[PDB]
Amino acid sequence: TIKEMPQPKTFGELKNLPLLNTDKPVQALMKIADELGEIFKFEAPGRVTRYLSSQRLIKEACDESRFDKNLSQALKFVRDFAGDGLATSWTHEKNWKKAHNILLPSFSQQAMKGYHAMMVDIAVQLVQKWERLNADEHIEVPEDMTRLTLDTIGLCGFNYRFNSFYRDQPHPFITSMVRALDEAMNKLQRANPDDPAYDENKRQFQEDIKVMNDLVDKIIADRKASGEQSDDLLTHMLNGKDPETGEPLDDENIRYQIITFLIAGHETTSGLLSFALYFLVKNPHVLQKAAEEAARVLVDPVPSYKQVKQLKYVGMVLNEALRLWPTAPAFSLYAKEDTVLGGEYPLEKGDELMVLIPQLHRDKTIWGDDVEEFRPERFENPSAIPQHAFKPHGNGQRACIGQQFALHEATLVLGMMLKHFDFEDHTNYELDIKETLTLKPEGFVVKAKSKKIPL
Ligand code: HEM
Ligand SMILES: CCCCCCCN1CCC[C@H]1C(=O)N[C@@H](Cc1ccccc1)C(=O)O
Ligand SMILES: C=Cc1ccccc1
Repeated sequence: TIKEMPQPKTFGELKNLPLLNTDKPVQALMKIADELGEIFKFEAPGRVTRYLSSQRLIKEACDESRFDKNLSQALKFVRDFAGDGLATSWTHEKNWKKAHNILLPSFSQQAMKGYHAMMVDIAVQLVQKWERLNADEHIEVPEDMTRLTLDTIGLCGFNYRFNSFYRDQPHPFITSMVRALDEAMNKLQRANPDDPAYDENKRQFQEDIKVMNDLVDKIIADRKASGEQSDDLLTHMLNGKDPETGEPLDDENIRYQIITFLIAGHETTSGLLSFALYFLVKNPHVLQKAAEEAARVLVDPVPSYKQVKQLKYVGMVLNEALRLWPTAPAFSLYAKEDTVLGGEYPLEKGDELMVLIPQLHRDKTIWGDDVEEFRPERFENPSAIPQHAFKPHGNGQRACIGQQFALHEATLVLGMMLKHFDFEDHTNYELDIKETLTLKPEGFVVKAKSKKIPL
């Protein structure tokens, strides 16, 4: 029952590459998936991949005995500054399992209890900023969520204060990082990357990489000269030993991990919080239910770890926002051996796949006809959700190591936001999703009305 899969329109020797010549390539691929279905072929000079959109096929792709994590072109470009850190290493590179073993304890339950107080420090700065706005001033939502999540990973992970709420402009790190991600995304469609027309892009790219590395230098220097006894993510990077190889990380890999966690440890969580607030102001009945939980649970001026664990509806709100707009919107796989996908599509060893997460999460055979509605109650019973229907944090041993960190931070912050303020979609904002490999609303603004509850 071998089928021929469809393929979108081609451009001669450039094949499908010009389809990525847009500022919103993930959304363009979603529209292709709408037209072509659960699987389509995508070619560029020297490369072939297959985009999967249905739970029927993705549940097979998630079989770790058949498929391993592949570096997409995007991740290969990110590797120019993230090296063999956790997110851009191959599973078979020594430093992947070594760093995985060393850093997994930094995301245990006991570790999260240790980060909690510093998460509250940054969250309180967010609430105070909003309490201090004048009448009819508004909130720039993705901007302030990025201030929050960057400061949180800096303080919790490295005992470094980016002090983002003391800046009306982004931190230099953010400006360079966004420019590196922009360059990586735009480079995806470049047929002749070594054409001298891109000499300035290459120079600017190196300049943005040096800005990020300079900050890494300061974080490392401050810790090794510090007189304070820290037990955080950087402590494990500098001192943990891998049980398997017995070795600690070396200096080069440590630098790559710091870059990796500063980027991956804040950018997608700021997108999640932005999308969650968007869906809440567009669905006031859901906001009210979440606000009722926040008022009932957060009975102290400062939230505790145990109280955040009881914000169960807030957690469902966050999962439903990750269903509709997963902020790391794709991951890539390669076949470990010859195999047949769905009884219909034969693959050879080494053949690549792309998992298109926002389209997976719109599979009507899984979620029903109301798939575009925001309904957190979908997540009331994980046993009622078929396997591999919901993949916002990737798959298997290569799934997101920071998932618990992100969800604890986002649940804490969204809970405090709903405890302390009413929110108004005063512009009737039309959703506009900016792409930087990752996904985030652009131009989303709201007004907050203080409930005048002291901190
Ligand atoms: C809602 C927020 C987040 C989302 C949606 C998210 C999503 C993902 C996804 C989909 C992957 C797999 C990528 C692939 O297969 O190519 C991943 C990997 C990873 N993420 Fe996240 N992430 C989030 C927050 C974080 C945070 C806060 C950190 C750090 C504290 C983090 C650290 C990592 C690391 C290091 C990896 C690579 C793991 C490995 O392969 O060993 N993420 N994330
Ligand atoms: C870092 C957070 C998530 C990163 C995932 C990046 C996910 N891409 C972000 C933009 C589009 C999307 C994607 O489909 N990319 C492919 C593009 C590609 C396919 C075939 C040939 C050439 C290039 C890739 O990078 O290989
Ligand atoms: C998981 C890897 C990653 C890469 C770039 C931005 C955010 C996350």
